[PDB]
Amino acid sequence: ELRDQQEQVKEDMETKCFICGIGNDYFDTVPHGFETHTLQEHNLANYL
Amino acid sequence: AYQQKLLNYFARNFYNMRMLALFVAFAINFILLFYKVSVHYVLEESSGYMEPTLRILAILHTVISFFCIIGYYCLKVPLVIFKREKEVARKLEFDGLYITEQPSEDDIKGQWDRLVINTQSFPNNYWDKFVKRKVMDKYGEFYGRDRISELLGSAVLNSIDVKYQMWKLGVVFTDNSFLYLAWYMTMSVLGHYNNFFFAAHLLDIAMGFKTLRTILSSVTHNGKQLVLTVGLLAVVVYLYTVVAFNFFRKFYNKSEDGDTPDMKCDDMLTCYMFHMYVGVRAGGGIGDEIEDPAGDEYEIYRIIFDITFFFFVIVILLAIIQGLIIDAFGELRDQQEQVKEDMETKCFICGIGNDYFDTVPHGFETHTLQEHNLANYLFFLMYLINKDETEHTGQESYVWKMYQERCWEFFPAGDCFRKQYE
Amino acid sequence: TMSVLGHYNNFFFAAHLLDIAMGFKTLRTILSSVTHNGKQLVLTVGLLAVVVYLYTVVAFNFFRKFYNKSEDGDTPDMKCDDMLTCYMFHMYVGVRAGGGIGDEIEDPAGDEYEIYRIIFDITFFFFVIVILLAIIQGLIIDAFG
Amino acid sequence: MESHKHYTQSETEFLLSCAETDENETLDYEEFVKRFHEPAKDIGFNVAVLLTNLSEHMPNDTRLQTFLELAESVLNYFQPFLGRIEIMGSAKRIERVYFEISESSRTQWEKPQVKESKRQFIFDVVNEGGEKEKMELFVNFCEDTIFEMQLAAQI
Ligand SMILES: [Zn+2]
Ligand SMILES: [Zn+2]
Repeated sequence: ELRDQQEQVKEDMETKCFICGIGNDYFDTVPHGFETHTLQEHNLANYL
Repeated sequence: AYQQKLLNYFARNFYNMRMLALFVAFAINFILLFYKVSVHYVLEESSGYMEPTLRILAILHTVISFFCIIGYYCLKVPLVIFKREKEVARKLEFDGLYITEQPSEDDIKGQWDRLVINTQSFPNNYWDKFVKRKVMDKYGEFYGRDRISELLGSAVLNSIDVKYQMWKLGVVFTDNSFLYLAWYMTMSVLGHYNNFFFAAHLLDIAMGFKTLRTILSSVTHNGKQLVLTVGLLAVVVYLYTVVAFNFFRKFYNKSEDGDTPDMKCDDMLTCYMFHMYVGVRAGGGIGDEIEDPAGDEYEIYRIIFDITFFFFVIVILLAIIQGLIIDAFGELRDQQEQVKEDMETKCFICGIGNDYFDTVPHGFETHTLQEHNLANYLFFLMYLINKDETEHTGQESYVWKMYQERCWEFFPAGDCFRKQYE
Repeated sequence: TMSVLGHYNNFFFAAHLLDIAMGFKTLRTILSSVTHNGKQLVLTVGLLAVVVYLYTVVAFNFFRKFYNKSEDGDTPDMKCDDMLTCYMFHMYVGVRAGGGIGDEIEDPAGDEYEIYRIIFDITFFFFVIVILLAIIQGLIIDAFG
Repeated sequence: MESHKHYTQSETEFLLSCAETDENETLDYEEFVKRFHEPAKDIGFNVAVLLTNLSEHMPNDTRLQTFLELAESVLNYFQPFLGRIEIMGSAKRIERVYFEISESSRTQWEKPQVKESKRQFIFDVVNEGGEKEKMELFVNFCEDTIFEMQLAAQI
């Protein structure tokens, strides 16, 4: 159960965004785009 | 020239010869199993010369182990040196750490490579011979022309590079698999020195099979917590020793009935080694191998000490070891199934999905077998390396400029050919 | 033919108890937690044989004065200082003792090799009884999963 | 050539009258192949890259499909040799690229070994690979596999 928790976190950080909570097929009509979306558009540290 | 034809028999035939070394080690250790003390001596329920069969087979085994370190040096050493020269060239051309950043006293795996840039045969096994002038053109304008051009750079015996070749031997001797094969040959030689050494070549079922590796990989990837659990067992058994020394040391009589010259555990080290040698391996705790409480003053404190010994060592900690093994099996199988999911739900390169390529009847199989089909990118890269730079077409020279530039736009991001048109 | 040989001898007839395996449903869903995971189970037993062999190779060559099966040595003492008998001693006693081989052995009582003997015994206990039998049991449980 | 069922009989006379009639009734195998096959194969491959590129780029046309089923025995022979990838060719649409897969490169890729290195690589990428560094992992695998092939087809 401990390992299942530690893998559920990785799934919800590589399938949805954190803040806008969209999904992943939307930000990948751009070539290589969800990485830019969670590193420049929102990127949790910048709200901090 | 006959040396090279003899020498493409070692490298052609490395795997079968390595498996043959393992079978010969099986047969020699099987013959070794018929020893006897009398000095050591072998009997014979066999054919007439079964001590000279071992005298044959040990010589044949050392011949074959040397024969396969030759085969390894001529088969899988060019790939090690290709990966090392590849990384050194792609760290000069795009990071320039020997030109700009100067790697630290940490990472001797990189700081050793300072002795091959200065050499004069640096791109031997890398098919990219222009690394020298490419670094000179990238950095030789700001960081000085002559400095970079000076930093880069029996008669046949004095025509080879000595520094490059010493660098090559330095990289080879620091490799893992070659060091293992050298160990294997030296244990063959010490098996001629002493026939009992030859049994340590039974170690090669670990580093030589497939399903034996998929069983030992249920330990060896979960190993840090296994080591830490054994160490935690040592500390818990120590703290029980600290209790047992300081309130309980009149229950430890290994001797018969006390009339005998009685031994106790009222030193500290001997009580602790008593616990880790007897109390852990008894199965029933330590209240097995001890004098028992028979109506003493400390009977209840003794019972509580024993039962918490039994839980907190034998039930819980050995269950942590066994559950850690079983979870290692589970995590390994979960990886091997995640790979199958990401090869049957997305494409590899265009990374689309599966509901899009199945509006065509039976279409994702054609999409990952004809449209992209990972081998064809491999064959296309082999094509671009192989042609001359003048002979490229428009698309091949564009893609070739991208590949020498190392930027990787041109693989499809999310945009397969069917999606482009309509 | 085992029915006919059961007429030849009535004790043969017990081998028709083998048909609960190839004749039920939930008995097959329990034996299918072994019989599809069987190659690694066989290989784990074989690896146990090789590990116990290498322990025999140590125990023959430095330790063979601790093996007295006989009472007190005044008796006409048996040892394990052949190779096959020491190895069959290990795979018949040292694996099935539960507490390693430091159970069924003479113990170190302040000898020269006491510490080397203790290390030999405890690594016997881990690398056979904890780890390999846990590999068998974890392989069964993962077959269920 | 009559026993091997391949050739219509006027074309058997054509291949007879073609070759050499080398001084008794003889003809070379190799020096009739090399002079009626190297060039032939080359042109065939180039023409296949043309007809295929027309069919793949211009589908749903009766006339080209009629011409292609008119011309099938070259496209069948050159299917194990032509590979086609898709890239982004600087006009910011997506073009496809045709090229010439060799033979030793074709029978080298799967031998027992590289066929297993490929699934080792795929197991590495899905386990620990990312969004950004993925294709740069794939080209490091490509360059290593190509050097392994350049060895193992010269042994
Ligand atoms: Zn957001
Ligand atoms: Zn794709």
